[PDB]
Amino acid sequence: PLSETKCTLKSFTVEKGIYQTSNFRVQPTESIVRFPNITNLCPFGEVFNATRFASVYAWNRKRISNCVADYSVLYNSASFSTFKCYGVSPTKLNDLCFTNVYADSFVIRGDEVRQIAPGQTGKIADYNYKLPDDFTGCVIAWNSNNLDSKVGGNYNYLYRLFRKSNLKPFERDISTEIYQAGSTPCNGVEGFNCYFPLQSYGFQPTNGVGYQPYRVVVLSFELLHAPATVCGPKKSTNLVKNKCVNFNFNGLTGTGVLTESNKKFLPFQQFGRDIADTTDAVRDPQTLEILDITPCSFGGVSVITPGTNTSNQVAVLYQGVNCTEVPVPTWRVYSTGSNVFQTRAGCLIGAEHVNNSYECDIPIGAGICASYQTSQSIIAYTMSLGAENSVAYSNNSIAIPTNFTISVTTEILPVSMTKTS
Amino acid sequence: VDCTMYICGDSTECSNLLLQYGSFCTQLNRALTGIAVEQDKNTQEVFAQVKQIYKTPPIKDFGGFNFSQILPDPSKPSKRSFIEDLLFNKVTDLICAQKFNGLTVLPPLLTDEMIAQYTSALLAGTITSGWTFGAGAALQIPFAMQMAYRFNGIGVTQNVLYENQKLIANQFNSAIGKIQDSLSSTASALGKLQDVVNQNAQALNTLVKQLSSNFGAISSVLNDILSRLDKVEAEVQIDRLITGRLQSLQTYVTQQLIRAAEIRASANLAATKMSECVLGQSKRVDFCGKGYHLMSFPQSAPHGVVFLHVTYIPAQEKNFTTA
Amino acid sequence: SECVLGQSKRVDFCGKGYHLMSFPQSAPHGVVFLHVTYIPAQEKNFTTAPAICHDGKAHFPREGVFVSNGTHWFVTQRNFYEPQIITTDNTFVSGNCDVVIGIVNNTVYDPLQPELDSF
Amino acid sequence: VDCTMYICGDSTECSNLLLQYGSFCTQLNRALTGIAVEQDKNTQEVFAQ
Ligand SMILES: *[C@@H]1O[C@H](CO[C@@H]2O[C@@H](C)[C@@H](O)[C@@H](O)[C@@H]2O)[C@@H](O[C@@H]2O[C@H](CO)[C@@H](O)[C@H](O)[C@H]2NC(C)=O)[C@H](O)[C@H]1NC(C)=O
Ligand SMILES: *[C@@H]1O[C@H](CO)[C@@H](O[C@@H]2O[C@H](CO)[C@@H](O)[C@H](O)[C@H]2NC(C)=O)[C@H](O)[C@H]1NC(C)=O
Ligand SMILES: *[C@@H]1O[C@H](CO)[C@@H](O[C@@H]2O[C@H](CO)[C@@H](O)[C@H](O)[C@H]2NC(C)=O)[C@H](O)[C@H]1NC(C)=O
Ligand SMILES: *[C@@H]1O[C@H](CO)[C@@H](O[C@@H]2O[C@H](CO)[C@@H](O)[C@H](O)[C@H]2NC(C)=O)[C@H](O)[C@H]1NC(C)=O
Ligand SMILES: *[C@@H]1O[C@H](CO)[C@@H](O[C@@H]2O[C@H](CO)[C@@H](O)[C@H](O)[C@H]2NC(C)=O)[C@H](O)[C@H]1NC(C)=O
Ligand SMILES: *[C@@H]1O[C@H](CO)[C@@H](O[C@@H]2O[C@H](CO)[C@@H](O)[C@H](O)[C@H]2NC(C)=O)[C@H](O)[C@H]1NC(C)=O
Ligand SMILES: *[C@@H]1O[C@H](CO)[C@@H](O)[C@H](O)[C@H]1NC(C)=O
Ligand SMILES: *[C@@H]1O[C@H](CO)[C@@H](O)[C@H](O)[C@H]1NC(C)=O
Ligand SMILES: *[C@@H]1O[C@H](CO)[C@@H](O)[C@H](O)[C@H]1NC(C)=O
Ligand SMILES: *[C@@H]1O[C@H](CO)[C@@H](O)[C@H](O)[C@H]1NC(C)=O
Ligand SMILES: *[C@@H]1O[C@H](CO)[C@@H](O)[C@H](O)[C@H]1NC(C)=O
Repeated sequence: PLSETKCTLKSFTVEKGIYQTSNFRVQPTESIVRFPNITNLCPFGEVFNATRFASVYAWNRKRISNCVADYSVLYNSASFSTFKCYGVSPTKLNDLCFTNVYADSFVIRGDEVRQIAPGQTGKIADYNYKLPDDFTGCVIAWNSNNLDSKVGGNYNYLYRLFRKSNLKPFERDISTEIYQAGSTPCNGVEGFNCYFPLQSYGFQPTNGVGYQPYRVVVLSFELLHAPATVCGPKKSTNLVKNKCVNFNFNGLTGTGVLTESNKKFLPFQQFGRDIADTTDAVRDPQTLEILDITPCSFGGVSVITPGTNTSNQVAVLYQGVNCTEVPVPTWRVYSTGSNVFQTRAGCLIGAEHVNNSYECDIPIGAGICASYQTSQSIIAYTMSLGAENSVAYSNNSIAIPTNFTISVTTEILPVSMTKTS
Repeated sequence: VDCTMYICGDSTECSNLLLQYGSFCTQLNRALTGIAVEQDKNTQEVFAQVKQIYKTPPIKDFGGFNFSQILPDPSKPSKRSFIEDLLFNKVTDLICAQKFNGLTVLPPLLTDEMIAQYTSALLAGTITSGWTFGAGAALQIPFAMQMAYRFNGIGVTQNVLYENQKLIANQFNSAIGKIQDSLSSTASALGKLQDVVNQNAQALNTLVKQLSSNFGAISSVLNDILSRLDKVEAEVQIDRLITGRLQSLQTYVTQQLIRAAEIRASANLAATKMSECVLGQSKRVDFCGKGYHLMSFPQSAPHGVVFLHVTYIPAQEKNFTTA
Repeated sequence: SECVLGQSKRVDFCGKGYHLMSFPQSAPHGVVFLHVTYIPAQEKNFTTAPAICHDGKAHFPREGVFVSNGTHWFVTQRNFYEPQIITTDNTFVSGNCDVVIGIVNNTVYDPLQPELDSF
Repeated sequence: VDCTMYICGDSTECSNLLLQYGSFCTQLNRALTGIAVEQDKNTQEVFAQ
């Protein structure tokens, strides 16, 4: 601890005092994982390997829920030309849980795949499939010129070429009413400035890559306070209590001393929150019991030292900490019980508690002070406020000075500081 | 405040980014430490003015003046006076939420028992020795005789005290009773101390609530960003939280430094009132209450001092022709 | 202004004890005041009374305080034991002896009487 | 100073972004209000003696 003071003071010599070096922390003993006990594998196969996809103007959506996923199978498939995730990392995606997942699928030109991203614009993004600005899913696309094109041209897939206004995020429009491009009404028939709003793609197998068909699948994941109906393949560990441990409840990851909670959670509630919005309590996804999440204890480590010009002995104060918590900072050789004293300021270690009282040499707090005294050791004591004195008052007695002393005393006051620019 | 725990919590990933900002966390901890050390200095300079812990005699024959409401009550472990208990009960907020987020409250050096023992010694020296314990050794003098000296100090002949001693004693006892009754009844009297407690509680609640702000990041929960994004993308989101959280600490520490100056000025004033109103008799108009100052008695209060100023107010004036 | 250019009655403003005078000394970015003060010492106990009852008159000190060495009564200044005989010149009369709590009986010398007696 | 009008003026688009900074605008308004109230206290204690 003395070397830590020297280090934090950036000095090889330390004057008498109490120096707040570093913070103590109880580190986690082990890591807990608690995902839902769901065995049902998620049906991703039937959205990626479907024989025929939907037209992008009428993009299909399939809800994925109450199942266990394995996104590593998808990402490691290497069959996809584009695999872009927004707000979620592709590799970490398998180590997380989601409340619901929606798989959207459609076919578009290779040149249009760039429009399937948040904040995009263009015929597809504006009139066929719009992603929100704060999208949290993944966009996956691959060339399908082996399935969706034929000699003479495949016209199975349509897209909306004209619309009155841009689509809202995840909006779908299946209307076939003829678009009026001019002031003259169309009366339900095509003509000048009157065009059918859907146009068919011309997919020939010999067309350039920018004109070839591409199958697109968009996986939208939603994170909410609601229970996690979809989660990755991680196996849940056993549950331990009253010990500092890392935890991972339905993806909620943190560290604390999990304890049985008296909090009367209503049947719909899943989490409890702190003023800082950190999770304060949680419902176990398997046993449905409520657990408190108080953090593993921390406190300032103050090193009490006479000047190094006097001695290299030091005492250590773990501020606010109870002496039962200090383990036997990086160093731990101090914590043995030979000199340990629970002050109201915290656990004091390496100082000798004495019943005598003296002027406050080094202030510790709550009336406790420390000093280096005799065989020398660092003692800790309740400070003396002054010498006790009974004035000898009486209703008819007076004390009058028969002499005097002329005293000269020195008062020092700062007047200025160095002028800096 | 552990600047690293407030900004980054448990995350080492965030802690490594916080190092890129350098000395800012050391500056914040150093500033808050200077403030904390000054609070002990402020208390010491106000209360530790008495050099010896004077005790009152067992026979309280003070000439009819009754100090029982202000002298220590031996029946209590706190050893506070009756009025000191009223003050403490009248003055004395998300403390557990604050604690869990890297914030901590350090105990003062002098306990309330020690501060009550200083006000006890200051009060005992005053009634048993007048102003003599302020200038040097405590010289006993009968209380009625030192009160006669107080009358001379305001330009009233000492015979006015001795001829009206029973009336003056009764007026004093009644006036002390009015203090006891007033502090027992109204809630607004100790507003100056409550305002300091409220301002500092509000500042901490504001600092904790800023942890819920996004500052443009995808989430305010720093553990979620690390659990949901890879390093190259996570560090961009974490740097937004670091920037806004660091700005929150700088705003908090700056306002605490300014509040510390206000408390410092008030503590300097209180130390001056202790020396000039309690350890002496002040000729300075309105410095020790309205009217001509006779004497003052200090009483301890939570994070403050209460001075009971005894003054002479002339009454029932008559007109006279003069030359 | 108050400790160097004058004498301050303000307690503890210019050092401990009763302020006599102060001397300024310059220091780097600061000032050092040498405060000269009077500190009373070697106090002795004395019996005291608020007034002296003489010939039915209540006598009070003009300046000072009445003190007794155990057998005799004197008047002395409050901050330095310099006892003097209690006389009609260093005391003033106000009322009779019935109102003052703790008044003590003693003679009060009159310096005019021995002159007329001797003349 | 209306912290929201100084920073964003009439814009609601900017006002929604300013909410991401949280309490900072309330802190600024609160500090300036404390100063303003103290100016009345300063005048009262000098003249209303
Ligand atoms: C002043 O005297 C008191 C004791 O009073 C004694 O009786 C009086 C009638 C008179 O004759 C005094 O001169 C006598 O001395 C002293 O108080 C005692 O001091 C001792 C320590 O020396 C202490 O142990 C006792 O408890 C004190 N007694 C009480 C009742 O408090 C006092 O010290 C004398 N002061 C000076 C300056 O001499
Ligand atoms: C320090 O921690 C220990 C627990 O490790 C506390 O001891 C407990 O105290 C309560 C009373 O408050 C008793 O009911 C328990 O039986 C005690 N437990 C043990 C194992 O002794 C101790 O009180 C704490 N002290 C402080 C100052 O916090
Ligand atoms: C008043 O106190 C002073 C000391 O402050 C006394 O002076 C000393 O007296 C002794 C003899 O008793 C001498 O040996 C010292 O040399 C003197 N010191 C100085 C600085 O002169 C003085 O005698 C005391 N006077 C009375 C009347 O008690
Ligand atoms: C000094 O004042 C106290 C009040 O602080 C007096 O105590 C009261 O005495 C009456 C009886 O005379 C009781 O009915 C009250 O309950 C007492 N109050 C308290 C708070 O104790 C006390 O009598 C006074 N003593 C002298 C000698 O005047
Ligand atoms: C109290 O003071 C008186 C002075 O007025 C002392 O009386 C004198 O004592 C001396 C001897 O020391 C005699 O020579 C004088 O004649 C006395 N004067 C009178 C007027 O009687 C007296 O001794 C002092 N007593 C004490 C106890 O100090
Ligand atoms: C002071 O002296 C007077 C006499 O000069 C004392 O007064 C007498 O007191 C007794 C009772 O003790 C009465 O019976 C007499 O009638 C009083 N005489 C007069 C003229 O009033 C007085 O008691 C003395 N006081 C003290 C404190 O000794
Ligand atoms: C599609 O089918 C192939 C086998 O023909 C399989 O390897 C692949 O994993 C399937 N796709 C998905 C998303 O499961
Ligand atoms: C998960 O397992 C627990 C036993 O550990 C069981 O009580 C619970 O019913 C299971 N979950 C569901 C949804 O049934
Ligand atoms: C350190 O000790 C030396 C004597 O070896 C002394 O000269 C010096 O003043 C001391 N300094 C402090 C700060 O104690
Ligand atoms: C200090 O006092 C306690 C009693 O409060 C006693 O048990 C202990 O032995 C004492 N220690 C010393 C060193 O006197
Ligand atoms: C002082 O107390 C005594 C009792 O010890 C009493 O007889 C006397 O009258 C009192 N004197 C004064 C001035 O109060």
